[PDB]
Amino acid sequence: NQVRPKLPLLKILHAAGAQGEMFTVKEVMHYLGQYIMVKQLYDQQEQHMVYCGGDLLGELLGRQSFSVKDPSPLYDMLRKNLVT
Amino acid sequence: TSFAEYWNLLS
Repeated sequence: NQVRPKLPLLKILHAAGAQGEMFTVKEVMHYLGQYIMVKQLYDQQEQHMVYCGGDLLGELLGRQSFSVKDPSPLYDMLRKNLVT
Repeated sequence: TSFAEYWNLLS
């Protein structure tokens, strides 16, 4: 199945090279990872830590940081930002 | 483990 990201999420995905308005969840996840790399948001020493507080992504997550080892803040943002 | 590698855990 395919989902429709809301505007600020779609702006993030497009910034990471995505095209179009609909995506599989797998590709949303791909482009969110791409975004974090492109924007250099991960900690250089502890690379599971994403420091997103200064970025639109952090605004959208409602958080300054998250760990890739506990993605619950992503699932939350996704539930709020995907029109199914 | 690099960020890109960690991100591959997410499924």
